[PDB]
Amino acid sequence: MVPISPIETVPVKLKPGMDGPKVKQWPLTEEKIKALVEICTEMEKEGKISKIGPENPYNTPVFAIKKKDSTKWRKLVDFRELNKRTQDFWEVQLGIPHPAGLKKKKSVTVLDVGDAYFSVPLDEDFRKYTAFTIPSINNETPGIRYQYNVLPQGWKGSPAIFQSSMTKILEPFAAQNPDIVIYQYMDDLYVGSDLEIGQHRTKIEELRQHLLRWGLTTPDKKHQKEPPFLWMGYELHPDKWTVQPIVLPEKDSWTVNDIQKLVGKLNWASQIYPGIKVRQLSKLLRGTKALTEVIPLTEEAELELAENREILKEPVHGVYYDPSKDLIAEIQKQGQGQWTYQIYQEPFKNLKTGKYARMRGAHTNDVKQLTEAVQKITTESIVIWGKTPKFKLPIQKETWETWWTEYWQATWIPEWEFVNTPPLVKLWYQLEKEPIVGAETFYVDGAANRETKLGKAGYVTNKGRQKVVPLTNTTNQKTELQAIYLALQDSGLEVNIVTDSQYALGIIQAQPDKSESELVNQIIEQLIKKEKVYLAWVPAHKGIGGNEQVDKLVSA
Amino acid sequence: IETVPVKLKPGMDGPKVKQWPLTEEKIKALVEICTEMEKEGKISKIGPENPYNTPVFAIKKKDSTKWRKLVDFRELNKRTQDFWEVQLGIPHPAGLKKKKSVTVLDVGDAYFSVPLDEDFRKYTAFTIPSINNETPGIRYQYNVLPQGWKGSPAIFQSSMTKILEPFKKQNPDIVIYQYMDDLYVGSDLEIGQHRTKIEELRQHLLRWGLTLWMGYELHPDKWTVQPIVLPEKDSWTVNDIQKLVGKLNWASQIYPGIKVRQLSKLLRGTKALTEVIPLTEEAELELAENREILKEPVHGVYYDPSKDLIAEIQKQGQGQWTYQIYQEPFKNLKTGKYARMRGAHTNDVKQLTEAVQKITTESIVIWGKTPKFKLPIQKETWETWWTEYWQATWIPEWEFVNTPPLVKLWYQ
Ligand SMILES: NC[C@@H](NC(=O)c1ccc(-c2ccc(Cl)c(F)c2)[nH]1)c1ncc(CO)s1
Repeated sequence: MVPISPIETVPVKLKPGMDGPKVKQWPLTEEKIKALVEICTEMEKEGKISKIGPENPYNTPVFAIKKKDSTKWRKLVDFRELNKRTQDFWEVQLGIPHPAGLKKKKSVTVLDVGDAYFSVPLDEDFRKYTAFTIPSINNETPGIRYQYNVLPQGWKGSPAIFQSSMTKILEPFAAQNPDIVIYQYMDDLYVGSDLEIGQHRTKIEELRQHLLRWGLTTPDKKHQKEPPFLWMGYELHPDKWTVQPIVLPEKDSWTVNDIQKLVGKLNWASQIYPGIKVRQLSKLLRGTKALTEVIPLTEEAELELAENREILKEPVHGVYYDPSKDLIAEIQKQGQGQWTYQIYQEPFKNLKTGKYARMRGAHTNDVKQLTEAVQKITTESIVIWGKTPKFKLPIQKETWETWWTEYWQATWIPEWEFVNTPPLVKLWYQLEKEPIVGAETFYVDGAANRETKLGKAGYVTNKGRQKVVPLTNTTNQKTELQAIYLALQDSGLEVNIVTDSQYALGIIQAQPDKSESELVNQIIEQLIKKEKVYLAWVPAHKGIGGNEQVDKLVSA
Repeated sequence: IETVPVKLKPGMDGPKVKQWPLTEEKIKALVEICTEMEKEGKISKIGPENPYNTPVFAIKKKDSTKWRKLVDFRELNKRTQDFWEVQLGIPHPAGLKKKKSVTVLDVGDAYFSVPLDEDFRKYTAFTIPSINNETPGIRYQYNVLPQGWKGSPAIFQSSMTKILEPFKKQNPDIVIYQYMDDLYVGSDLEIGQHRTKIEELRQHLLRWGLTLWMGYELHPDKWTVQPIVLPEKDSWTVNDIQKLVGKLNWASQIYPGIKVRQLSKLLRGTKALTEVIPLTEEAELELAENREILKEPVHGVYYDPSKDLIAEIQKQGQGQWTYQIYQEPFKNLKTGKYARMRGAHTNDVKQLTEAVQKITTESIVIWGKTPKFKLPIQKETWETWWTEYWQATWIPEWEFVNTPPLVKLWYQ
């Protein structure tokens, strides 16, 4: 016999201040009990488990399901209360590799390590908490006791303890086989080279034996499944990948376990299919908290789900990632707060695509949306390729410079270039920095009465132009805005406006180009038509001329 | 050569903080750096029975082109048992802020000779990440004391004295202070003669090695705190007086006797904004009186080490930034202005990031503790880029400001 290198043990404790499991074995039917002793007898014959004595006081239930479409019984330990008493493990589970980040390698093999799990030893001191009882026929004997000597099915630490074990074993093979790549995700081993398939299948044997030397069993013959794989919802081919086909469900009335298996099945499509949109189906959800409630589909949605049955019609595939060439990202303003992006290295061949939806803000503008999407694509690119793509963006360099130089916040986007494909993101208006000579000065003001909700809004000016309008069902904040709207509405192309509304400055100094408040929208449309606007602020209740002889006019 | 027992505080686990994405070159550089620190016994691989994590990343420090390893120990530091066993922590030297010059010396290089308490190393866990989540992350723990942990100076505290008792006794003029992995060295000397007493200490820190090569030169006596001034004009427009009354009105929240009644009077009516208004003698009086009040400092502005320090920053444009430190609104403990030439010009976030660093240095010197920043930046933009420009081995706390203040003008 050639001896096996033993696999070093991971120490495992319970959680601070916890006993071990003490749960009754459920009453099993008679034939179920026959299958478990059958299973456990060969398992004990393999060093996997071992009988225990009448001391071991911990117990985990164990069931048996029939492997459907097969007469072979499937055993099953239920470790829930043991896991609840097991310490926490380091979790590499954070990240599922994205197909677009895989390099194109000439030859590729996947091997499923569904087995070797049970070859990886378990911490001796932790074996005795894995105890379970095989109950006996008619309860006329004691149950047959047992504990695990290797990593047990569906246990907290088993995927973590297996992964680290596997990585230790794989370091030296990789290190001395730098002409190949080996990725390590799930219980699956990804291997790949640019070697021709003869020297590729060579090193696949070599690693098989290298894994033997520790006790790990590899599918020697050709694995039934070979690339192309449909894997984790994608379809991975030798020159391309795409999403695993997923049609959208059909409903006359859409419930909430429906619109969530439709905005979910459509968020998936958008990572390779360019231009997928999901807004008029996500409003019908966040304004609802019932997993069976019905909502009819809005007028804007039933033209949108007819667009999502219109992109998901022809094959679009992603390509694989080529480190030699530059990463590009391109964005398009898609309207109504939605943004669409293509990440690629060569024209027309997309690595991946996606969308961005505006944050549920109160006011907004196009540039802060574009800026926020760049930051998403940037973090997402760092994750997938380890670098930031060069950006091609629908904004003139001159516009970006006006924006960030005058913006009150610090802002920045990485290296980028203007792509002249409309709709271009632009600055719709710009406030003056000094007062305008020759422009009429409108001192504006507003107030309402909290009880009657009634109020007034107006201006007086330097040429004696005045106005006061009465308003019903309004607030101090609403009338302060309305005052400004009036002044814009009745002024020439150039205008100085005095307000005391700290509420208004704060809205206008955020430079929105679109608003939830339709009042703000009209101010915005008034600003767009002006040639120059200087908005000055003065503090209230100082009887500041404009805002006295109009503070005394709007509260009268 | 024996460890000093460390605990966390009761009812607190170790830090379990996610590692954020790193670029390929920053991963490549952390790998080599961590492969030397493995050979030198400074760190050891760990396994998944260790649940803890603390982010790590990579930088270049000032006027050096070698990747350095930065470990954000912020969350461990919150959870680490503050060391009041023997001494109640190094008091702050009130004299350090009053010195013609202060040089900052990186002494972190010394921390790696002290062993760390084997019970406690599980708590310093960190992870080099992989691109694309392909291979699992490379996990290490610390063996020596970690640069960036608040315990490393606290524990080197006694042992750093026996290096510096020769020098402190030799130059009892000098003040010498340690925050984190930095040594702050202040003298009232002439600057040529202050540099010499520094190089004196570079070599005196080589002698101890037998049993860290450049100089950052603050000047806490070439800065002070910042008065509110009012314009001085011969003619005033209506706008000029509206800005004035606005600024006086704001400053009245700070300085009590500020009055705007006679200047406001001039703003009666509705004249054109660019129209010159003559000041009434009542209004010239009231302005002169306000100018007075603003020459005194604020009365009763006392630091209170039981409360937090807040730092607000405003972007003034053209590479100019303002800031205020305080504990209670309008009781500023320091204010200031940072300015350009420093890889600025085209990248606000580098400016903001450098500005956050200078303020935190000034803050260590004045109080030996970092303030909580209020940043005029979108969270998402800041979290994406700030590490690309960070150079210091500590990290302050921050939140984000989303409403444009009116006050930008007043501090202008
Ligand atoms: N032999 C099939 C086996 N593996 C795959 O299908 C598969 C396809 C693609 C990948 C993969 C791609 C990238 C990386 Cl980085 C990686 F680590 C793995 N794995 C199984 N999948 C699901 C099963 C449930 O029964 S079994």
